[PDB]
Amino acid sequence: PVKRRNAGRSQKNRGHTRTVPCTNCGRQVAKDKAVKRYTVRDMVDPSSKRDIQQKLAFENEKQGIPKLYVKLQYCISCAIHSRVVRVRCAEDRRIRRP
Amino acid sequence: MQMKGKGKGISGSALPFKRRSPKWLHMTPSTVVDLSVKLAKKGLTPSQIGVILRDQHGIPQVRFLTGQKILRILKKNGCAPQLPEDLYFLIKKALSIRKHLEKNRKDKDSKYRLILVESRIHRLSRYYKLNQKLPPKWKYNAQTASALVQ
Amino acid sequence: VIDEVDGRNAKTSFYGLDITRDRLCSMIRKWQTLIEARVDCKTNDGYIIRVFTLAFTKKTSAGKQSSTSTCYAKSSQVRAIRRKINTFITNEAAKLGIAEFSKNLIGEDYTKKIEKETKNIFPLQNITIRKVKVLKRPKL
Amino acid sequence: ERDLLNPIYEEEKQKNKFKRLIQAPNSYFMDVKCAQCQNIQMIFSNAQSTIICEKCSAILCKPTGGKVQIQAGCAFKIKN
RNA sequence: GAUUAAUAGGGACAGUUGGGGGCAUUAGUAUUUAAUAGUCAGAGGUGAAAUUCUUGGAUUUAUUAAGGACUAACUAAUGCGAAAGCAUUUGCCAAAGAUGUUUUCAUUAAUCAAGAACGAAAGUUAGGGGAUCAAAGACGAUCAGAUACCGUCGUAGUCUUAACUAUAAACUAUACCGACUCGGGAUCGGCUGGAAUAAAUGUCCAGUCGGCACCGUAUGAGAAAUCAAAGUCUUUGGGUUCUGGGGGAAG
Ligand SMILES: [Mg+2]
Ligand SMILES: [Mg+2]
Ligand SMILES: [Mg+2]
Ligand SMILES: [Mg+2]
Ligand SMILES: [Mg+2]
Ligand SMILES: [Mg+2]
Ligand SMILES: [Mg+2]
Ligand SMILES: [Mg+2]
Ligand SMILES: [Mg+2]
Ligand SMILES: [Mg+2]
Ligand SMILES: [Mg+2]
Ligand SMILES: [Mg+2]
Ligand SMILES: [Mg+2]
Ligand SMILES: [Mg+2]
Ligand SMILES: [Mg+2]
Ligand SMILES: [Mg+2]
Ligand SMILES: [Mg+2]
Ligand SMILES: [Zn+2]
Ligand SMILES: [Zn+2]
Repeated sequence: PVKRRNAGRSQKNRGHTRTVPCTNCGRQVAKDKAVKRYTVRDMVDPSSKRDIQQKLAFENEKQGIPKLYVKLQYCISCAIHSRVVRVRCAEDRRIRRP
Repeated sequence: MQMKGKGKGISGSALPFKRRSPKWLHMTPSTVVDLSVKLAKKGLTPSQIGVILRDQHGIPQVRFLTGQKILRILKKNGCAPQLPEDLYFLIKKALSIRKHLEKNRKDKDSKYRLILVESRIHRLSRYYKLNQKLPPKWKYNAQTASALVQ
Repeated sequence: VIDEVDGRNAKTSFYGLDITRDRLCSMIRKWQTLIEARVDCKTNDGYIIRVFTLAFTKKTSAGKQSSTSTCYAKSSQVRAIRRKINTFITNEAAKLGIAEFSKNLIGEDYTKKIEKETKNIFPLQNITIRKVKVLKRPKL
Repeated sequence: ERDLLNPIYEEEKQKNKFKRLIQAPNSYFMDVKCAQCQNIQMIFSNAQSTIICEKCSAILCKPTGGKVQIQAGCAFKIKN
């Protein structure tokens, strides 16, 4: 029978959508389908920043360390296994942004 | 909505109720008939003439005022546009396509589009011929089109 | 670029202008539009440039850009700005010295000017001159 | 509950041109008085072209989808 | 002496919209590879390592160049295209929807055997091109076995011109045209009123045509999953095309 309405993807008008490589397996996945979560990563762990702030050098505009920018793109296959998105129950499958 | 299993809507135009001519305007049928044929002589489409009489000289619907449809007025006054707008134009673009296709002998979307447009023209011929409104030996192939080009 | 050396000293002329990841990735939200204008300027100095511009559409309704807020700008309006931006800069260069141009490019002078011509087409935000490359610099 | 034969004026004023019962257009006609010659010319609410004043040769209206913007300060009565 | 003018259909026209298409042009990093310099013993790759590469200098850092492909981030249940499919700039070439119409034409139309136009990949013929990845192949490793899932390389292809091939879970697995019937906001394109600023190819409020899509719900449908249509079919009949008739052998 049928499991989803969007079958995991958002292709709603067009017949074909660009394919993209998986951040983790390298596998090819259609853009719309594949998981995404472009995150604002930080250069150093918590208590570890303070250590670099005191031994820091250049001016101090209070702008600290540049934060890392990671544009994340997972294919289902590994996205799951990678703790990202856990198999959700029946009616919770339609919930968006919990 | 013609050759379209998927696209379809409603452009506009709904003749107002009151079948008489607007109040404000005064013009014996004849007055208009002059403008109409004069304008026509200059080389105009009954399609375009009517547009003027509405935009320019406040005559909403020549038919309502004369009791005559433009093309008829024109035909009675010798000023009849040989080949109907209908066919004429279709064939025009039908042709324009061919010219563009030449220098772009690879443009496939256009090959297709022309196929549709040429298809229509065969539909008008079938029609206009059956209403003895166009000689039976009429035939649009490439020579019928270039024939009008001269 | 080290252009000349005066014993123990390195003298340098203009070669390139740019930005960084902090800023670039910085102004990049997913509910606005992104515009870019490439330009080949002519300076009276006998210098050829390429200047990249970075434009972003600005909201105007208090609604913090959400999935519900759309700050897109009809592609026709986009190029409308390119056409305007580039055209402004090719004239700006034809009337300046590399010393003046570089000075101006780094300054919020052009951010304001572009902002002026643009609010006419569609109010922008974070305007930048992403990058500048010295294409061909005569050494008269 | 609503009567379909004696429908409110507002309701029908909102509906789409072709949805109203008797079904009539929105377009109208207007006498425009040039900003100079003064000549009063009739122009259609949905002119599909630029219009000149047959007296001098001034510009009266610019064409658009539906509306016709009137050039500068010209006069306009809505004949009806 | 010639019915209206079909919330039927064809044309004219008007601003506008689109990653629709064809020629041009034009970038941008990156991957390779090369020059110019710079050091120094390891690089690379895996769970571990191993073939691999390297002081006739690797990996590495800066500049630059050649080259072939590719268009990131913005790019989303958003857009266009008959479908396949389509995202750097700019300029041409013919085309398209929708909206707007007190413009013409007035059945011109719906669908369709024949009969044609298209139709990613892969594949084929004859030339180009050859950067990356890579069927076959050559190798390492893993295994009781591995010509397999990892790793090192590599030919065809992948790119292109001109021919040919027509299939695909070519999928919404839901034929097209038409009329109806629940609620609701949010969208994309056009239009019409209005308000604030301001006088903006902007913003908002309110309409409304047309286009993806969603939310809620049905004393309507179903075998159910579920369906706003998969509804208005035992209260069994708007028009038309194609298809099936237990399974396997079998497309
Ligand atoms: Mg497909
Ligand atoms: Mg209809
Ligand atoms: Mg909006
Ligand atoms: Mg184009
Ligand atoms: Mg490698
Ligand atoms: Mg290069
Ligand atoms: Mg879009
Ligand atoms: Mg881009
Ligand atoms: Mg063929
Ligand atoms: Mg070959
Ligand atoms: Mg063993
Ligand atoms: Mg390899
Ligand atoms: Mg308005
Ligand atoms: Mg609205
Ligand atoms: Mg059934
Ligand atoms: Mg529902
Ligand atoms: Mg039945
Ligand atoms: Zn993966
Ligand atoms: Zn005047």
